[PDB]
Amino acid sequence: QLPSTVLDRVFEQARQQPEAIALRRCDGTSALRYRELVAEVGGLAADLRAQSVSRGSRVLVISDNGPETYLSVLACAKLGAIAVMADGNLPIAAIERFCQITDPAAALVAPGSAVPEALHSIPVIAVDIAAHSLDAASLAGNADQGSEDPLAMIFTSTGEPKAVLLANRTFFAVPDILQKEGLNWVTWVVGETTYSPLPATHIGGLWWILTCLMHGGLCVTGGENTTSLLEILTTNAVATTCLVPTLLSKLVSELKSANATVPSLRLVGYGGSRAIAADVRFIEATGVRTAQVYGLSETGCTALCLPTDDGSIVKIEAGAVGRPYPGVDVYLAATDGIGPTAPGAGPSASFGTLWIKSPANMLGYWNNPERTAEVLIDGWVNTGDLLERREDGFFYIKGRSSEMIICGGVNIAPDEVDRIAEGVSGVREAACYEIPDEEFGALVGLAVVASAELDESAARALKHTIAARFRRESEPMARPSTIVIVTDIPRTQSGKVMRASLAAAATA
Amino acid sequence: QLPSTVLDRVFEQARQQPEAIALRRCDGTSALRYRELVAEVGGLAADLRAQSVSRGSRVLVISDNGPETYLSVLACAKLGAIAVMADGNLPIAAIERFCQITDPAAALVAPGSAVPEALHSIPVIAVDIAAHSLDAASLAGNADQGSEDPLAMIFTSTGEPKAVLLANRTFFAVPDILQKEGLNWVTWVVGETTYSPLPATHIGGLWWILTCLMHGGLCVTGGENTTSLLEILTTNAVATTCLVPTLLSKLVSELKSANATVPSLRLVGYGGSRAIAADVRFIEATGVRTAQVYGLSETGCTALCLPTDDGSIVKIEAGAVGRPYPGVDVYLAATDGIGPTAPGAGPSASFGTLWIKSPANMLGYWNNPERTAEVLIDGWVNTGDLLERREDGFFYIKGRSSEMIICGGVNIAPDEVDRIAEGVSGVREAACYEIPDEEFGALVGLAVVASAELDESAARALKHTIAARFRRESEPMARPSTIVIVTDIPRTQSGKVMRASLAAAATA
Ligand SMILES: CCCCCCCCCCCC(=O)OP(=O)(O)OC[C@H]1O[C@@H](n2cnc3c(N)ncnc32)[C@H](O)[C@@H]1O
Ligand SMILES: CCCCCCCCCCCC(=O)OP(=O)(O)OC[C@H]1O[C@@H](n2cnc3c(N)ncnc32)[C@H](O)[C@@H]1O
Ligand SMILES: [Mg+2]
Ligand SMILES: [Mg+2]
Repeated sequence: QLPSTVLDRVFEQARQQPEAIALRRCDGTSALRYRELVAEVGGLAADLRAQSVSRGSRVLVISDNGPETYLSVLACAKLGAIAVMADGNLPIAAIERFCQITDPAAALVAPGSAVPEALHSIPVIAVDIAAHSLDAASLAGNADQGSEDPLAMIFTSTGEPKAVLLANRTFFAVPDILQKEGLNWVTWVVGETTYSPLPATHIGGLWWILTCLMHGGLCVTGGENTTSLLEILTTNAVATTCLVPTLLSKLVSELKSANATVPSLRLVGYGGSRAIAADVRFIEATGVRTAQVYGLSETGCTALCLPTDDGSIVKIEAGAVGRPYPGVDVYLAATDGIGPTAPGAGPSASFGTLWIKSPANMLGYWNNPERTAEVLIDGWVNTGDLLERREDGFFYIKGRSSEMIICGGVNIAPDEVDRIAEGVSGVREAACYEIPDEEFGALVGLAVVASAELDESAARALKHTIAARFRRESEPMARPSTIVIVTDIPRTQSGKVMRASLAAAATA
Repeated sequence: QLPSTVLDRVFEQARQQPEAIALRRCDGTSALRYRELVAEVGGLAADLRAQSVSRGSRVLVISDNGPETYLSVLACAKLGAIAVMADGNLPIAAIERFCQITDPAAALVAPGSAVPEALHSIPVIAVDIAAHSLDAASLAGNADQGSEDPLAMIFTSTGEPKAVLLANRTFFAVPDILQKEGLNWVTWVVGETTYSPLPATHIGGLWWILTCLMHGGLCVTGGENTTSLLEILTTNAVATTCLVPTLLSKLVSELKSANATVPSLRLVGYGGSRAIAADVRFIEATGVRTAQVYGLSETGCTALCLPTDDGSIVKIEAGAVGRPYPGVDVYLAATDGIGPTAPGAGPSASFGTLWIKSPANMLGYWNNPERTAEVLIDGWVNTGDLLERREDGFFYIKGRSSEMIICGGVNIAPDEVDRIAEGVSGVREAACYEIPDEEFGALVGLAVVASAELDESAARALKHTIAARFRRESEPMARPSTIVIVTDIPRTQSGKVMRASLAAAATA
């Protein structure tokens, strides 16, 4: 039986490999060995204790996505305090808003990114690191916390922001399931190097690093010196990383612009928005295993998973988000206002709003019982997302299918649009895709591959030429609403254009 | 030739009918005759002058939607100052945000709805009224302003708010067109009573009252004592009013709940969201003329209009928003990034993003040249809305047509859904409607008329019964996503269900 708190599971790794490096930035500064982490947690928690910060107290962790932030989280955990995750880049008014919601007892400021008015009334502690033996006095003193005790808070927006309270179990519930069931969808390897572009104030970022820390991994976060992702993954020789479809799309573009490969890369976790099947297939060709994750902050990150397997690329293109881990219960509410907690009807539908009952679910929105009671009922979380459980057992976030692009009410054949587009001089290859529209059904989006290498002006010139061509040759509604110059066009082995991969990339 | 500023046009009415009442609340307090308005404008402008408020200066008008607010606007106009419209109900952080954007020289506070930090550094003037001859010293002293000089600012949001700078011409450009062209789409009658539920910080509210003030009308605003609209319109015997589809829908419900009528009501102006053809037809049966208006804050309120006429209800149901006033130029950009200001292509399409060139258009977003240059180019405003100019000359904000409700990819017949629903015991009448969805094409929305009069519990009980019925009798995707108990179901004279009126009301 593993320890029941995040901090204890981390310290257990610190006992096995105390000299192993735990946290460091991309360049290498703010580096912490596991023994240095334990020592610094104790010191910072001692500094917090001098500011009336006790068990249950809330601490505003002004994040920098670096080692100092996750140190600050674990320092709060030592007191049994709650680490309120606040983005350092955000304007003062946002952070001032955060303080009013959470009413923190103190603030932990990690460098780096003129302070809010609320911080003038509360204690503020600066947290930074510089460049022995495993101290047993810092290993002792862990507050008697449990899996149900709150650890951190993550903010989520439609307009107004809410504070998602997360217990310790959120960060190990699913990993323990994968271990117990002997599943390989997402795996950790002790000592291996990982990187997170996702901020610590992001549910995906905070969750990922903590899971890696509890598995004794080398976690590289914060201190980005380059906009290049290919560089960081190869410079630091990472094995695993957590991405959003936009960032994975960026990486693939870099892996194409240069005949490149990240050999050290073993596993890629991706999610947050519409998956791009083209980018996933490309990186699986490299030999890297991937796993799509579906979830919310309210569900403690991942709840459904889509790991690398036969036919995976096919269903990801069809809009599959995956299927739940064993122990995570799912329910499709066909009618609004009638969930699984409603008496009578009924069994889960094959289509409807997704309700999730997971051991990683939130405790509830902080200081907001009214809204919490609309989303969290009897352990079930209303995701508010429409899903479809198809006849294969997978859940799809979009529906099938548009064979023609029906704009307004007129059926528009993609082959015709492609033909007209390809009839233009400067174009080598062209493919259109469907852009959904509530008012007009669908829109015509057009991806274009230029024969030559165009600058900013030549590309714009080609764009206006293609549009003027459609104005004359085609008719409404068969006129492209958007025309974009793309490096390449993803196709199946049958030669069929993967238009969903184009659409997903168009939004991202 | 009429005066070129709003203030001068108002004062001209104050010369014709100085004893006529200009502004008052719903109950009757804060009442101002036109001569009392002129006197109070001068005094308040004198009070502003003592706080370094000169021509071009910006004044934060903390609105209350009452007479004191519009007094404050006209007082700013006297100095040639800009009245920054700020909602009093909004939280401190919002108003603090407003001050940072506009950098005001002073603030005019009208009672009623703990002040922002920014107001501690700027002068603050309280403005309230209580209970002779037309003073010629207050009639004189109007700063030499023109139609192009800025008068007020209106804030608009996706997430972040922008300050829309509006010149004087915004408030009389279109009215002057209607007068010159001899059109009757929207008319004013001197002395008549008008009411505005829309706030002064709303573009529709501020615009409406100012137009009525310049036409010498009795303007009732602010100081709402009841939630009943039927009462206010009948108590104060108004002739005209400005509404949003939600409020018009509310009024109709009240006009049904009691066998009632607003006889004094002559004209109803409505717009802002999807028009409900059922509610419009109902109030036109009363004998009241209506006019739909399409526009943005960036276009100085209304730009297109749909007045009461033969076949109007038919096209409003089809999603028509109207057609431009003579002088207002429209352009449908078929492809994103290619507007009317783009060289080459082309003539206006019959489908695309609407660009509007109007004499009522904004001057630009305050202190934001970058975003202004993306929306306001050579006098054209990018509405960002997809419109379709059908073969009748009207512009439609939605497309035709869903004959079947295609959820996922399955064609679903409304007659079948209606039948299953009506087969339930407690239901007298039932009709479904299409709810557009980007991911699944469409959803099934269901409107239900109960045979008896149900309380809150009996209605919920009926709802769950109907849903459980569809779970068993029907199949996905033909299961209703939403089930609502409605008072009645709008039909044509042919008996056909006006399902768009149901959908529009469902969103509102
Ligand atoms: C290895 C694991 C870490 C690597 C991945 C880290 C990213 C995963 C963290 C996700 C949680 C998060 O971002 O917070 P939020 O509450 O905003 O998300 C919820 C909203 O987002 C959308 N959505 C999430 N999943 C999605 C997915 N699969 N397909 C498509 N839409 C997805 C949904 O529409 C939902 O409304
Ligand atoms: C007698 C005249 C006064 C009585 C009416 C007063 C209300 C009219 C004032 C409207 C201006 C306003 O509300 O500001 P905003 O910039 O938010 O509006 C712009 C947005 O709103 C939507 N939209 C406006 N018009 C609409 C209409 N006709 N159909 C459907 N959608 C309409 C559009 O989608 C647009 O994106
Ligand atoms: Mg997300
Ligand atoms: Mg609006």
